Amino acid sequence: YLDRLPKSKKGLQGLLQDIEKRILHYKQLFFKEQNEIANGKRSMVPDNSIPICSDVTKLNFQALIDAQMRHAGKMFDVIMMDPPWQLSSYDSLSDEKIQNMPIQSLQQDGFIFVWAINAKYRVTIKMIENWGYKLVDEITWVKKTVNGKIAKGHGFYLQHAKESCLIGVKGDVDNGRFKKNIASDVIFSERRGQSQKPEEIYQYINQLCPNGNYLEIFARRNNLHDNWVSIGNEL
Amino acid sequence: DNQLSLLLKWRNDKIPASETDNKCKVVNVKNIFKSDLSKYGANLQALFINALWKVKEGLNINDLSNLKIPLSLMKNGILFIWSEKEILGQIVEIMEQKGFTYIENFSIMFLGLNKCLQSINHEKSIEQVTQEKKFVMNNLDILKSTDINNLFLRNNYPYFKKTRHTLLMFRRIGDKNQKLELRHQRTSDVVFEVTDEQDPSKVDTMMKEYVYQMIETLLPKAQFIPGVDKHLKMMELFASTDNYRPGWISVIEK
Amino acid sequence: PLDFTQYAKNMRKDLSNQDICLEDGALNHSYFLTKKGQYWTPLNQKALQRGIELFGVGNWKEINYDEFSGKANIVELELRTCMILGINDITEYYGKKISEEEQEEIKKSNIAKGKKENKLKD
Amino acid sequence: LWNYTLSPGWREEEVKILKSALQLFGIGKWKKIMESGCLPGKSIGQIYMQTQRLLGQQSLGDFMGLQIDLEAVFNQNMKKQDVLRKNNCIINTGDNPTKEERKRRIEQNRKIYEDIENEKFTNLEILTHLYNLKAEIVRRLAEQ
Ligand SMILES: Nc1ncnc2c1ncn2[C@@H]1O[C@H](CSCC[C@H](N)C(=O)O)[C@@H](O)[C@H]1O
Repeated sequence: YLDRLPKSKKGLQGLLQDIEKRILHYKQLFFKEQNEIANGKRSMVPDNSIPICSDVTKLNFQALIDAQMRHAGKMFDVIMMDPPWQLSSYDSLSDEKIQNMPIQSLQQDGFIFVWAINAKYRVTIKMIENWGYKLVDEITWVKKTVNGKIAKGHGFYLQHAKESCLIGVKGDVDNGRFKKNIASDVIFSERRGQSQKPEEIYQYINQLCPNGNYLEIFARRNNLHDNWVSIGNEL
Repeated sequence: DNQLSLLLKWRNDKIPASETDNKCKVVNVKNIFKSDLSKYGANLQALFINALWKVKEGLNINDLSNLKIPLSLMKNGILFIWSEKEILGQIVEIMEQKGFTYIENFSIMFLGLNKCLQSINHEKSIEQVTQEKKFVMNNLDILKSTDINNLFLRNNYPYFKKTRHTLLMFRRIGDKNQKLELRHQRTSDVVFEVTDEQDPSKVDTMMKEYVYQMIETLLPKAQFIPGVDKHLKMMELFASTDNYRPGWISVIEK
Repeated sequence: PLDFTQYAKNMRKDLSNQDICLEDGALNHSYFLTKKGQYWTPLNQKALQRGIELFGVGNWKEINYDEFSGKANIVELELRTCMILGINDITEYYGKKISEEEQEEIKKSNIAKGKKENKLKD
Repeated sequence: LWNYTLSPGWREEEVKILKSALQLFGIGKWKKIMESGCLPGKSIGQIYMQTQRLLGQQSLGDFMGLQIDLEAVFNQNMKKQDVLRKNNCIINTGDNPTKEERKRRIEQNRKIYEDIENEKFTNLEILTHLYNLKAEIVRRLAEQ
């Protein structure tokens, strides 16, 4: 079945005229947009955002820590990652592949946050205790619907309706710039796009360790904030 | 507004003690993490322990490592254990070396009953933790005009503000060609209720009752009325000194 | 280092890709507003200017063959060769090579035809 | 009136394409219909409901895996119009019978018988579809 009209002759050509002026309309709008961007217009990403766009395996963290020492002198303070987990119906995100990356080299004094689903909760614990980190606390986010209901997440053994994140500690976390018992470890917010995360957790972290460089891992264009050295394949 | 009516919908279903008979079995030994439990039941399904960790304290974490669970006690079954935030960690790893595999978790989010009564207006007695929850329950749509996140707990904690409690639930498969019967999706992993700030780790009735109802629904076949069988296929530890729930083989530590 | 802005610029220069941040430039919001996959670095625009120098407006169908821009797309490339000329239609430059612009001055005088947004209507 | 009740917003030409595809392939082989590609923009569920309307019987359990004539089944369903044919569909009296009973039912029934201007897309891809749409229209006028 052809989507277009079978035969209309010039009777369709008149409609063609309509369409073609529509065509010019778009491009002229485009020109305006061009003049709007090539004049010094400021986008949504704020200052002090450092989006390293590179594969985490390809990236050499040694250069990163060298720059850290050269410019600031203190290595990382707060770290996060929400890596692509395993579903069993890329494949190099094997939890072991996530493990062997030397995050322990990237951190000596500060916290960590790792969001993960309950189906990979336990492997997250071994993910965090393996390093000098000690699992101490958890921040959990309860999904919300448009009205204020609870999302009907798929149930394997119970109806999954919340998401979890683990916290760890190595070295000394009382570096002065850290704040304790900042606020509650729960976040109630709507269910945004696929595996998206609440932007208020960055407000939480700003309450936690302000005036210091951060490090989220596996970001998107949404994640970028101020004071956030950030990494991500799609970033 | 808040849609909080649906949040506490199952709490409107209250449904709140069998004597020693073919329906209820009773054990009261001064030791439990040392007493063999396979003699109290075999091939059982539901196995609950009310481990009130607290960092005063009720039970010491390092004690749990000395308890023995044999395959003769249960081939296919589940253990349920409590978790406390000030003692978080050092509990998530003890049980795996006893021979279970992690499957899921359950959790209770406490919505700060004092803040709920404050929003209704605009140390707590047993009455203030039993009837006041009904009081905030029946007028549940008057505070729905407020924000949910406001009324949460603000309890002292080293890293954040402690708000919620947790039920670790662990299933073991031990016998090939044998499985278990489950209802699965009965009660949402998210549930909602208030809890006193004096003992947030502790859970009183109408909430303990909620957990009891959900576990009774998840594992119905584990129960046995006195006529059908005398031996019970599901046992319990650290219950109340006066409650002897039917179906459960209660083991209260005196 | 509490000099957050200078620190950020230094890290961008040290680590960030060239198409992300300039040699000693700001965040370069132009790459942010456009999507990942199609952006117009100075390299891409100078390559398209080279393509214009190759044959100019006309029956020049090798726009994508040369791959002057990064993963050249025929419609996007033909769209982005138009603001330089400043005129919506290119029929008055068909079949000839164009070296420099010399078109903004001869057309901005046409106030009625169009002068806003650095462009003329038809 | 309203013979072979129509789903909202589908052409009758699509209906006859579906009839031909079901006559050639068979009921229940929706994956083969997608493989042929004669019905673009159609899902397996929606084509299933459309088959429900076209057969004249809402329950397709008795018609699974049958290369039967759709119009013949619809006509014989009017032959039994004494039952309430809601949306020109007969509700099967059998409540989801066992696979054996459904299989013998299968045996007995066998024995008896603009577009891209939408989507809120940006200028690039809409123009990408537009220019070759106009090329298609120009060729159509050339052959006319
Ligand atoms: N190995 C990989 N394969 C594919 N996409 C990857 C990836 N690593 C990172 N990404 C990108 O980053 C995402 C993983 S992280 C997703 C959540 C995001 N970090 C947040 O907090 O909002 C992917 O959806 C993709 O956009």
